[PDB]
Amino acid sequence: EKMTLCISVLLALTVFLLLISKIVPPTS
Repeated sequence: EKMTLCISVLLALTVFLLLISKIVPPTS
């Protein structure tokens, strides 16, 4: 992909946000 690295980064950012979010409330 011409932007495979970037999307992987926009998601690395979003996923990182998901986890930093999930950190407090896991089972929810």
